Formats: sequence, C-alpha cells, structure tokens
Amino acid sequence: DMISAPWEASLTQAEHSLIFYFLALTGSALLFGLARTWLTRGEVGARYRTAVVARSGIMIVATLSYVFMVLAFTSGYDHVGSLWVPNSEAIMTIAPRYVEWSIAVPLLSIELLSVATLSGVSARRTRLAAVAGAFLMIFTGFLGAVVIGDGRSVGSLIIWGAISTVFWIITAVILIRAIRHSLPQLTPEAAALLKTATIFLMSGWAVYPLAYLIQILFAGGLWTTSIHIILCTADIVVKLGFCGLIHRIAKLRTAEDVRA
Amino acid sequence: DMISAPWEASLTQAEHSLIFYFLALTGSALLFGLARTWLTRGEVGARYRTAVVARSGIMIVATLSYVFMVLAFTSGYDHVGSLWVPNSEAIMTIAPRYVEWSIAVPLLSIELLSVATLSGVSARRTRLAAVAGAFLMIFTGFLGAVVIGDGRSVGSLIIWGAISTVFWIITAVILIRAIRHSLPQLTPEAAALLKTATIFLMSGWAVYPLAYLIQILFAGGLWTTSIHIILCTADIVVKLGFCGLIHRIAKLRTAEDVRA
Amino acid sequence: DMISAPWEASLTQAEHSLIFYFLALTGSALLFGLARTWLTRGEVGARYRTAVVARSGIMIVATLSYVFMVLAFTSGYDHVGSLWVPNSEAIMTIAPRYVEWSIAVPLLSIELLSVATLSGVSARRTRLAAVAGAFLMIFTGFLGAVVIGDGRSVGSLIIWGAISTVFWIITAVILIRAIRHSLPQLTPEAAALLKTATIFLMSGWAVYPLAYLIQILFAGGLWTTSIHIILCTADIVVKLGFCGLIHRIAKLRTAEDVRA
Amino acid sequence: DMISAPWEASLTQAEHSLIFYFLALTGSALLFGLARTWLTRGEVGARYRTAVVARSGIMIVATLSYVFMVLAFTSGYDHVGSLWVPNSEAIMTIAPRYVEWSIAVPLLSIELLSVATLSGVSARRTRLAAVAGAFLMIFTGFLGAVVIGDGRSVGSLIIWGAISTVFWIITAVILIRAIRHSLPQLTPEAAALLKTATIFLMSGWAVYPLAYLIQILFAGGLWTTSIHIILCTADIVVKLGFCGLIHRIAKLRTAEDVRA
Amino acid sequence: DMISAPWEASLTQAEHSLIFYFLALTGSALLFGLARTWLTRGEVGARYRTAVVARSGIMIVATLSYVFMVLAFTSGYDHVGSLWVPNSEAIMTIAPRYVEWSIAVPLLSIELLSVATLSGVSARRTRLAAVAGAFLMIFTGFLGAVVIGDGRSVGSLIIWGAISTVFWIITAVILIRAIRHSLPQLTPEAAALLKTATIFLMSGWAVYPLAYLIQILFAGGLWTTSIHIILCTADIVVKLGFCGLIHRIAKLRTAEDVRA
Ligand SMILES: *C/C=C(C)/C=C/C=C(C)/C=C/C1=C(C)CCCC1(C)C
Ligand SMILES: *C/C=C(C)/C=C/C=C(C)/C=C/C1=C(C)CCCC1(C)C
Ligand SMILES: *C/C=C(C)/C=C/C=C(C)/C=C/C1=C(C)CCCC1(C)C
Ligand SMILES: *C/C=C(C)/C=C/C=C(C)/C=C/C1=C(C)CCCC1(C)C
Ligand SMILES: *C/C=C(C)/C=C/C=C(C)/C=C/C1=C(C)CCCC1(C)C
Repeated sequence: DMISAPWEASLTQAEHSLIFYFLALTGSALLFGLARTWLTRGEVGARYRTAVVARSGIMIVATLSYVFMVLAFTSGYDHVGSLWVPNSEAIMTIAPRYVEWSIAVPLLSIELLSVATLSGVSARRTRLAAVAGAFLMIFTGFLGAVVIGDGRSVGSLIIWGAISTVFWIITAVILIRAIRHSLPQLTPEAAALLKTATIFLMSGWAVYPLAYLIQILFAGGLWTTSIHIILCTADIVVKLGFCGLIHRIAKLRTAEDVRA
Repeated sequence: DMISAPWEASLTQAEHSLIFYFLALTGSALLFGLARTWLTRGEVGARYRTAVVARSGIMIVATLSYVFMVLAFTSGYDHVGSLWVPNSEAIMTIAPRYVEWSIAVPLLSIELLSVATLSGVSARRTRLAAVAGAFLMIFTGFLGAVVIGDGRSVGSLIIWGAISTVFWIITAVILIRAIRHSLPQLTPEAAALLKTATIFLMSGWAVYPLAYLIQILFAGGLWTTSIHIILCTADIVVKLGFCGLIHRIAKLRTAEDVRA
Repeated sequence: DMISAPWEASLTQAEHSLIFYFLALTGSALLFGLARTWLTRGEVGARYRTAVVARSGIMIVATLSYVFMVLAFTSGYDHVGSLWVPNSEAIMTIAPRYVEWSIAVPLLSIELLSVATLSGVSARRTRLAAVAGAFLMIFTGFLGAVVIGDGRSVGSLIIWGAISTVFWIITAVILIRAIRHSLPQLTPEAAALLKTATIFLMSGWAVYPLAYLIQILFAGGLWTTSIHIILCTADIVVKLGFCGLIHRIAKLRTAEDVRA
Repeated sequence: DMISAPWEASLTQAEHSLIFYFLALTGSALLFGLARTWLTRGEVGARYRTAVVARSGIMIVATLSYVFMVLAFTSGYDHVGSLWVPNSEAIMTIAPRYVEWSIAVPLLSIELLSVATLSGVSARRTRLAAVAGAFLMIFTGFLGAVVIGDGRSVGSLIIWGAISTVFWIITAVILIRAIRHSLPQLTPEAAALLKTATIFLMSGWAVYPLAYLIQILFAGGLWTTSIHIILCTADIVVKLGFCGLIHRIAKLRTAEDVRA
Repeated sequence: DMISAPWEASLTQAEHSLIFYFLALTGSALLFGLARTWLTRGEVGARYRTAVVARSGIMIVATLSYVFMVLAFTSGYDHVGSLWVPNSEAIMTIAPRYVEWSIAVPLLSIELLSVATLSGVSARRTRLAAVAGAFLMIFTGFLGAVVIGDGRSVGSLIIWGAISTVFWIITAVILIRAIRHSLPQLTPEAAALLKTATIFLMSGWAVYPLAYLIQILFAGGLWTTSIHIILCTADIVVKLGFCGLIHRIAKLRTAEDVRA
C-alpha cells in the first residue's frame, strides 16, 4: 500500500509548538551532556579513555544533528492559515536523525565495551562486529524509512524494517555475549553496574523501532508529533542516562585499578 | 475568554528597541557568565564539581536560547509604517525561554543540592524529585502559555498556571526541606550562605509567575515589552547572582575540607 | 526640535566602505584581544583573577557586538544608485553598541578595582556603586539616543544626555576616590601604573560623549561615518589599551606578592 | 567529446536523500575524528607531535569542507516536480572537496613521514617533495575536473587526469622510498605497522581516481550519487582509519623511546 | 584617467572557480595554521610568548577575513548566462583583506621583534613605530584602492600608492635597523635564522604591491582572478612560512636560555 510520509503532514500550531520544544530541548540537553563530558574527563583513567572519546563523539554528533533539525524545522514548514504546511525542507527535520544514529549507535557499542573486560582478538572481533552490525541496523532503517519509496511505501518499510531488525539482533547478541563473558572478571559492584548499563542500552534500542511502526501504520500530524516526541525523548534518556552510567562504571574501574 | 497572545502584538519602534536591548543584554551577560565559570572552575574541589557542571550547563543552554531569540526577534517582526508587526516567527521570540527553563530550573536545583550535605538514598531521592518537579513546573507552564489554546485562551492559562504552581510547591518544599536538614551539618559561615542561596533561588522563582499573570490579564505591545524586560532581567539576576553565590559556598566548602 | 537619526542617513559608497572597515577592524582587534587574554592568563595570580575574568568578559561581549554590527551593516543598507540607503535593520548597526557598553563599562570598573587595594565593606560597596553607576550611565544614554523619540528628538537627547552625564560623574568619583585611597598602599611602581590606568580609563570615557554631541548637533552621512570611526577607534584604544595596562599592573602585583 | 558535469544532473528524491546522508555522515565522522584527536593528543611524545598537528589539520579542514558542502547541497538543488534540479550553487557541492584534498593530501604525507625515521636534508627534501607532489596531484585534478572546460569536456579531463596521475606517481614513489629506508631502523612491531600504514594510504589514494573515471565516462543522477558515496566513504575510511593507525605507530614509538 | 574596479568585472565560470578555490584554500590553510599554533604553544618560553600571541592573532584575524570573503564571494556574484556578474556585495570579496592586513602587518612586525634582542626605550620605541608604520601602510592603501574614487580612479590609486609606499619604507627601515642591531647579540644559529626571517618578511611585503599595480594598470576578469590568486598565495606563504620560522627561532632561543 502507500502511507503518507511523516514529513508530508501539515501540523497544527500546537503540534508545531510541541515539535519545536522537543527538538530544542533535546539539542540543549545534548549540549549540556557535551559540557558535562569535558568537565569530568579527568575522573577516568587512560585505560578507559575510549569511554571519554565515545561519549564525546556521541554528544558532538547528536548536538549538531539537533541544531540542524531545529534550523530545518524553522525553515521547513510554512504557515498557511491555521496550519503549518510542510515545505520541501521538511524531510530535513527527520532525516538528520539517521545521520546521528549512524555514528552514535556504533559508538554506544564501543562505549559499553570499553568498561567491559576484553582483550586481543576477542576484543577487536567483538568491536568490529558491534560497530558493523549497529551501522547497518541504522542504514537499512534509513533506506526503508526515507530513501526507498520516499518513505511513502508500506511494502518498503516492512522489508527494511525486517532487515534492520535482523542486524539489531546480530548486534545485540554480540554485545550481550561479551558483557556476560566480562561480568565474572569484574568486581561485584562494577559487574552490577555493567549489567544495568547493558539492560538500559538494549531497552533504549527497543523504543526507537516503535517510532518506525507509527510510520508504517499511522499517518497524520499527531503522528508526526508523536514520532518527534518519542525519538527526542529516547535520545535524551539514552544518550544522557547511559553515557552517565558508563562513566560511573569507568570511574569505579579507574579507582579499583589504583587500589592495586 | 480569549486574550491575544504575547507574540501577536505589534510593537512601537521604542518597544522594538527596548525588547532587543534586553534580549541582547541577557544573552551577553549569560555569555560572560559562561566565561567566568570556565576561568574559575579550578577554585572548586572535585567533591563539588557538580556545581561547576550545573553552572556551565545553565549558562550554555541560556546563552543559546537568547541567541536564538535575538535572531528570531530580528526576523520575526516586519516594519509596517510606524509599528513592527509580528510575523509567524514571532512566537520563536518567547517560546525558546521555556526550552531554556526546562534544562535550567532542574540544574539550578541540582546546583543548590551540590553544596548542601546529603548522601545515599536521601540524596538520590531528593535530586530526582527536584529535577522531576522542576521540569514539570516548566513544561506545564509551556502547555498553558504556548501550546494549548495558542496562548490566546484565558481558561487554558489558568488551568495550567495552577498545575504549574502545584509542581512549583512540590519542588520548592523538597529543596527547602533538604537545605534545612543540611544547614546543621555545615560550618556557620557556609550555612549562612546556603540559607541566603535558598532564599534567593526561591525568591527568583517567584518573579517568573508574575509574567504569566500579565499574559492572562493584560495584552498589548507595552505588555509584550514588560514580559521581556521582566523575564530577561530575572534571568540575568537569578542565573548570574545565584550561580555566583553557590560557587562562593562551594569554594568555602572546598577550603574547609582542605583544612581537615 | 528634531534631527534625523544617525541610522537614517544614506551613505556614499566611500562612507559605506569606511564604515565597514572600522566595524570589521574593531571586531578583529577585539578578537585578538580575546586570544591574547586567554594565552596570557597564567601570568596573573588567583588574587587578581577578577582581572582575567573581567578582561575576558569585555572582549567576548565586544567581539559579538561587532560581529552582529558587521552583519547588520551588511544587511541594513541597500544600494540605490550611487548611495546606500538605510533599511529598517540599519538601527542594528549602532544600537548593539549600547548592549556591549552596558556589560563592558561595568566590567572595566571591576577590572580597575581588582588591581587596586580594597577590602571588606569598602570593596563591596565601591564595586556595587561603580557597577550600578556605570550601567545607568549607559542605559540612560541608550534611552535618549535610541529608544525615546526614536533618536530623532533633540529635546530627548539633551535630557538623557544630562541624566547620563550625572551617572558618569557619580561613577567617576567613586572609582577616582577608591584609586586615590588605594595608591598609598601599593608599591611606587604599581601605584604609578594604577594612576595611569585611572587617567586612561576616565579619558577614554570622555571621548564617547563626543559622539552623542554629533547626534545632537549634526546630521548626515559624513556624521554617521564620523560616529562610527570615533566610537570604533575609542573601543579599540580603550578596550585593548586599558585592559593591557591592568594586566601589567596585575602581573606586577602578582610578583610582588611572590617576593613575600 | 562532451559530457554533462557531475553537478548538472537532476537528482531523484532518493538520490537527493542518499547524497545528503553521506555528506552529513562524513562531516559528522570527521568531527568525531577531530574530537578523538584532541582528547588523545597526550599519548604522543613531542618528537612525534607533528603527527598530532597533521591529524588535527586534516580533520579541521575536512570538517569545514563537509559542512560547506552540506549547506551548499541544501541550497544548491531546487525541487521541481519529482526531481531536484541543480541550481548554480550545485558546483559548490563537489568543488569544495578539492580545497580539502589540497591541504589534506599534503598533510597525510607529512603525518606518514612523522612516524618514519628520517633526518637532516633527507627529511626536509622528502617532505617538500611529498607536499609539493601531493598538492599538484590535487590541483591538476581540480583544473581538469572543474576549472578547465567547466567539467564538461572529456578531452580536458583526460589531459589533466594524466598530469594528475604523473604527480601521483612521483609523490607515491617518494613516500614509498622513504618508508622502505625507514623500515630497517624501526622496531619490528613499529615497522610492521608502518608497512601497513603505507599500504593503506596508497590504497586509499587509488580509490579517488575511480570517481574521476566516472566523470569522464558516465553521466547522470545515479553517477552523481555514486561519486558522492564513493568519495565520502573514501574520506571516512582513509582519514579516520589511517590517522588512527599513525597514532598507534606514534604511541608505540613514544613508549619505545621512554624505555631507552 | 579611470579604470574599472577589481570587483566590477564579470567573471567567467573558470575564473569564478579559480577565485573560490584560492579563497577557500587560503582560509583552510590559515585555520590549520591556527591549530598548529595552539598545539605547539608549549615549545616556546614565557620570554617569547609574544610570538605565540602574535601568531595566534594573525591566524585568527586572517581566518575570519577569509571566511567572510568566501561567503561574500558566494553571495556577491550572480550567474547571468555564461558569466558571473558582480552584485553590490562583490566589493566585500576584496575589501576584507585590508581589514585583515591592518591587524596582521602590525602583528608580523611585533612577532619579528619578539625573537630579536631589544630592551627598554629602544624596544618600546621600535615596536610603536613599526606598528604605527605598518598600520598606515595598509590604511593608506585601503583609501587609494577602495575608499577614494571607489577604486576606479587611477589618479587616486597613484597618490595613495605612493603614500602607502612611503610608510612601507619607514616601517621596513625600522624593522631592518632593529634586526641588524639584534643580530650580534644572538647565537650564530639564531642570528642566521633571524636574518632569513627578516628577508622573508620583507620579500613577502614586496609581492602585495604588485597586486595594486594590476589594479592601476590592468582591468578585467582575468585580472580580478590574478589579484586573488596572487594575494591569496602570498598570504598562505607569508603567514604560514614566516610564522613557522619565528617559532623555530623562538624555540631555539628558549632552549639556549634553558642551557644557561
Ligand atoms: C542515540 C540514539 C540511539 C541509541 C538510536 C538507536 C536506534 C535504533 C536502535 C534503531 C533501530 C531500528 C530498528 C532495529 C528497526 C526499525 C528501524 C530502526 C533504525 C529505528
Ligand atoms: C534561569 C531561569 C529560571 C530560574 C526560571 C524559572 C522559572 C519558573 C520558576 C517558572 C514558574 C512558573 C510557574 C510556577 C507558574 C506559571 C508558569 C511558570 C513556568 C512561569
Ligand atoms: C568599551 C566601551 C566603553 C569604555 C564605553 C564607554 C562609554 C561611555 C562612558 C559613555 C558615556 C555617555 C555619556 C556619559 C553621555 C552621553 C551618552 C553616553 C552613553 C555615550
Ligand atoms: C582525505 C582525502 C584524500 C586522501 C584524498 C586523496 C585524493 C587523491 C589521491 C586524488 C587523486 C586524483 C588522481 C591521481 C587522478 C585525477 C583525480 C584525483 C585528483 C582524484
Ligand atoms: C598577512 C598579510 C600581509 C603580510 C600583508 C602585507 C601587505 C602589504 C605589505 C601591503 C603593501 C602595500 C603597499 C606598500 C603599496 C600599496 C599597496 C599595499 C597597501 C598593498
């Protein structure tokens, strides 16, 4: 069949207000996350500096994405009466997220692995698989949702949703395997935290698919608003929550080593 | 009933001048506040680094908000004779404040708690309540004032004003409780300062509601000007004044620990 | 009576060239001043860090003001034949200075006081008076010159010129008093420098009123050009000259303390 | 003969989506590369600081280029029905790469040489030849592909392709010679890595010519998309991959010296 | 007589391509120069920190100038057939250089003097003369070439060319005198380098007048292209070459002092 695309829906003034607030709120929160990261980079040892590097990368990429989306949103809808009618630049209010996720879902994997205990081939092989898996999960989603069928084709969405979902599972398994192998070799406290971090990351990765279902199934202004609110909030929660948790695991691990 | 929205009023050239000066002055003052924060971050110990992190976050978010509002203001009113007539981008001269406050009212709570003495569950429980309470105070206000009724509906303003005000009290009580519990465990000097900081923060949070009353009751260019001047000044005073006070408390506390 | 405002005059191509060069030259010089400040912030002791903080603030605010004025100037005049005719954005080529001065005339006062010897109430009371006096000197000027009468009313200019001038004297007296009290307690060398710094600051503050007289008395393109050249040069000289002098005093004072 | 230029092709909405994603993804990845570089610059000794300087330069230049290309791309095609028709600014979506490569192909040469063992005239003479050779390889390509014939002339492309290719070989030989001379004087581990780095750099420099062949031979929207995807990916891989490898070599060399 | 100004010539697409590449290449190279400067500021002692300050200033000012010229160039010519016709904002593609040179020709003088041996009045008197001389050399050139006669008057160009040239000689003599006095008091190695630096700076200052001769004598698109290429290259060579040389002298002098 053929659903309308999420960036083709005219927005009521309320919906144009909500959609701006969450775009601006997310970009603001990610910029605070960047500043927190830089001000507290000294608390973590050089062994776990990959965490600092990843967290910074996630925040820098995500902050720019959300700046571009606020500017695209400002120039992507035109007021025509009581409604904001999408322009041609309206696709640049939702499509930039996939650019951000492409860099940030791989880095979140690397940031999780950084606190976990892995060495040699096992380390390298895990990282590459997790990066590769995560990137494809996102790129295949981008093809289905934006590129192929112009995001108006239900058939396309489903095929690439499935493909996307396969690469999710591949990627999830790899990260879950590695953490489980790494939990025994950690102090109880660390291993407790790293079990929580893994659950939080995987639970966060579960929300985003929901917003792809909206696109396959529902279509309208409220649904465009709901896709923004859902995805914006998920970013704020996952990117700020999980990255904080990993720094706690990494600060703890830093000290444990100093003890020894 | 139905009042006109604050961003729907045509401004006299005087009012368009005043409104710019205070938008630019506030953004300038907040940028100095950011630079002060970075140049003097070494005076505080790692125990109270949360203060540095919060203060930076408040200043970065607020500086961007006020940059966007000056640019929106520049492109949001069109001169038509002797008056500046608002465009559709004029709502982006007042609505960005709620994005800023959403991140900065929670952080001001965290910054106050950072100098106060609290630990364990009590700490976590207090912080989350204060963050959650503060965010809702702001978001409910944003719904009433901008999203619901397009900020033209007196009925909506009142309902969400009330709701907003409930979450204010919840949030205030939590912060006031915690400081009162924390005052005994501090040196007289510190506790003196932290009593002042609490009064200043709560007194500052009392001014902003005033500007919501203007919107419910009065409507016109002078009132749009008065809402900007009021809110801009309150930001400059609270954000620069209170954040300075907390660094003084945090610097003092840092030293006290050193002499122990 | 009535005079045309300084931003209502059509400019000859020569005058549009000169006026750009000095706007860009001043903003460039202030940006170098910022970089000098950051590269040489280590030469000053923590006792006089309120000089580094002030100097940075002056430079950051002034650099943004002059960026906005170059961009406003680029978009504020339209070429119509042989002359550049001012738009409605032309007022944003002169009005941003008052935003800059509002933050920078108070900070220059604080920066002077930082090297001088003041303690306790005397210190606090002096600083607040100097900040408050300096801000009102600028804001009252802004009312007379831009806000009240649209800067076309000779009567308004004179009233607020006078008011402005009252607050100048108040502010000057306070700063001059404090330095005179502080000169005896300093080493001869320092006190020599601090006497020069005070003269330079007060002499610099004398030039700016000249450009308000042009507005009261003369009107035309040559006069708009002369108001830019005068004010731009005064900024470059005062902001870069005086701030350098204070760092010399502050560096000297830092050493004196070390040798004790 | 004559071919349409790569920036003269109308793009399908899919192709306009793909082409944006890879422009934004590359600029995001290069910005992460910059942040990684600055967070990990302490791991390298002052002997090999040239590496840090080069890597930073590569990333700063490349990040700006790709920002300009995303903004040019946003303003360089106009939607006309089902297709995006190139404007006059469309040439600024492909031409900025040559500006980036002009600075970054020379620096990649310098970064390779920095870890290798070379001294005195031999060092200076090698660097200058490699810089000069690399710059001409790029500039001659820019003449053929953009400046001469407006990138529509097959004859021009071939002449400058050849010239370009001559300077490639000159440059390659010089870098390959120097590394071969340098491999014996390095520790086995280092020399292993530096052999890989040389292969990776030269292999990366082999991909870019492919995109020049497309231009000579094929012409159309899919080919414009294929030139972006090819060149964007090559940048991400070479700039992030090779620069990482050199830091590994540089970190290793740093330690080896510490041992001694 | 009368000649067309350099920014009044319509450019062929080739010439519009070349002129962009060199504007973007110069701005990119100056930004790398800034990053090099910051990454290697630790190699020089506090005695010669003026060098670091100058070099940074030169690079910051020049990088902004060339950003504002690439953006002016993008918005200063309109495609009209096969040619790019200059608009009104085309003078802002050549006039910003004089703003840059006004700050950077004085600083280059200060940077040369920083590594040379001068003290007391001789130092102060030399610096002020060199700064003053250099600024007037540039400003008088700006009057002749841009402001007076709109850069269309051969008579004006010649008068101010001559005046400009007088201040060049004054400035050159002062710098050459001081270096000659300073060469004896330096180690042979340092003095060798400082002799080269002086030749390089004065030789660089000789090229720029050539581009003023083009304007007096020749007029056309090729000549506009030749003025950009000449001036852009001269900036890249002088600003990056000379500033590097001075850091070498300054690093050497730093060490010499350490070994004493
Ligand atoms: C900071 C942003 C994060 C953590 C983003 C995560 C996004 C995903 C895990 C997306 C997953 C998807 C599927 C597995 C199926 C449908 C398409 C996607 C891309 C939304
Ligand atoms: C830096 C900005 C600060 C401290 C902002 C504070 C804002 C408030 C405390 C706002 C309170 C409100 C109410 C309790 C009722 C009406 C709606 C609000 C949001 C203005
Ligand atoms: C960095 C900028 C500085 C030091 C600006 C100083 C400006 C003044 C001292 C302005 C004084 C004025 C009067 C006392 C009367 C007329 C109005 C003013 C504001 C120009
Ligand atoms: C970071 C970017 C890099 C490493 C770019 C490298 C580009 C080249 C080695 C380009 C080579 C070319 C030829 C030898 C043939 C003609 C076309 C060129 C310029 C693409
Ligand atoms: C970084 C830029 C530099 C070193 C610029 C130097 C420019 C000059 C030395 C200009 C000299 C000129 C004359 C002496 C004659 C007339 C033309 C001028 C103004 C370009």
